[PDB]
Amino acid sequence: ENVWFSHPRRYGKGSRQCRVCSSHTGLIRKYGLNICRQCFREKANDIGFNKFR
Amino acid sequence: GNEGAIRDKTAGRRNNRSKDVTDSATTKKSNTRRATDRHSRTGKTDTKKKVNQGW
Amino acid sequence: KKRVFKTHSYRGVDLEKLLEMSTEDFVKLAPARVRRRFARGMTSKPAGFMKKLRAAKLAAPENEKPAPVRTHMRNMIIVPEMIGSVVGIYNGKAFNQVEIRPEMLGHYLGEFSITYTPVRHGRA
Amino acid sequence: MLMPKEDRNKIHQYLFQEGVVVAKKDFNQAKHEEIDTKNLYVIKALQSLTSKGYVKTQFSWQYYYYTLTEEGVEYLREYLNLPEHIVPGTYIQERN
RNA sequence: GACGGAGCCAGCGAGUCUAACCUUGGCCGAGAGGUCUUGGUAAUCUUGUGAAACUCCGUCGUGCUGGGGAUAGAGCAUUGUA
RNA sequence: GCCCGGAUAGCUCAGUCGGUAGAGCAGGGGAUUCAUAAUCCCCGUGUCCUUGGUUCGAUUCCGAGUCCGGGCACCA
Ligand SMILES: [Mg+2]
Ligand SMILES: [Mg+2]
Ligand SMILES: [Mg+2]
Ligand SMILES: [Mg+2]
Ligand SMILES: [Mg+2]
Ligand SMILES: [Mg+2]
Ligand SMILES: [Mg+2]
Ligand SMILES: [Mg+2]
Ligand SMILES: [Mg+2]
Ligand SMILES: [Zn+2]
Repeated sequence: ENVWFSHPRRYGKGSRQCRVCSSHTGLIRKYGLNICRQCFREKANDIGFNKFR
Repeated sequence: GNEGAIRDKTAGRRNNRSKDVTDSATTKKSNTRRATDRHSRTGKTDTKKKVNQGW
Repeated sequence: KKRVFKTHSYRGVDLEKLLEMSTEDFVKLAPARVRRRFARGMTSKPAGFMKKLRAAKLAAPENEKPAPVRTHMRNMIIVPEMIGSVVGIYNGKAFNQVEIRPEMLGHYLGEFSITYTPVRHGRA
Repeated sequence: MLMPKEDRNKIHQYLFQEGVVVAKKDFNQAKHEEIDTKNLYVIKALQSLTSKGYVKTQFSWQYYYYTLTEEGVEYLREYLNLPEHIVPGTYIQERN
């Protein structure tokens, strides 16, 4: 109803976040994972990203 | 406004160029505090009973 | 005499025609960036503004500048229809009152309102 | 919160029937999946419902998992009148 | 060695569903780009990613030079509500 | 009340053949420290006293005057 409370949010750092934690910053956007790097390091095992080399 | 800004002498480059440069420009890091890092300021201390209850 | 000086020309058009030409025909003769801005976005833009603007130009006390008309629209391109108006061109705080001249055609409002105070190194 | 009683009924009813709700943490949605109201309405109505018992709330990955409690079953039972032992997710479907 | 013709060879990647991503081909355009179609959710299509240094035949010829391309003026297009 | 000594950055102190102004201290900011010190750097800074004169050029070569600074309680 209130025609006053949004401005574009289609693109840029403001148009997304961490599916895990809201953070707009240091976002992993590759392969559609969309996790912030801090989180991605804590989840990378359960996602299936392991350490080989 | 803009009329002001162009009309204002005491502005632009020549004017700065002709001023001396302060010495705090060519300063140094500062540091302030470091050989106090291990020295606790809290003035509080714990106590063997509280630590022994905890751990 | 006879020759009351002579008018201005935007890019080969003397005032007279420019004034009653149409915004669209004006940008037609404008340069790249302008022609682009106007090309995209045609749905409601410098809207009530002009109305107010013109109303002020009517409410003008004769032979004199119309009252200022404040905006934040630093992005608005200057076109014939707004020639001879007075606009409060915000710079962050402050609306810088500016009258619009024939030779300002096609520039942004924001160019005419400075956004920072110069500098002044050293000094005291 | 502040919301017309009708939407409050959509929420409460849906909730009683389902016994469980989810809502992405995003106010400003306008309509949420399923229930026909503002996401904000769901989230707040629920939150209230919870802080007086009635519902348990879990969060995890931006998402709010809403669980209907027993005392709560009694409560919305009152709010929709519907006679003692009405329903909820409290019967094992066909024989699934 | 710069410029100009011409020769002409990689590997690791990545790409569009409830969407507009990787884009071949045809035309138009000095260029940037435009436009009509198209293949691909992929060892299948873009893509042999014909990459750049490099190779060859020319022009220049030691001169701030045709080395260098900062700064600046005018015009044209692309992303984007801007 | 003398005589003495001054004046330029806030202050303390340099200067000039007369070309274009400095230094310390102060200040402000970094570096070094878990954090402060020390230390080691950075920065910024000027109504050239008033008051006139001299002078191709003067803060800067004079003069006059005013704040003052050092030493001594009205004998032509
Ligand atoms: Mg919003
Ligand atoms: Mg300003
Ligand atoms: Mg070549
Ligand atoms: Mg052409
Ligand atoms: Mg297709
Ligand atoms: Mg290959
Ligand atoms: Mg040379
Ligand atoms: Mg060249
Ligand atoms: Mg530390
Ligand atoms: Zn995160």
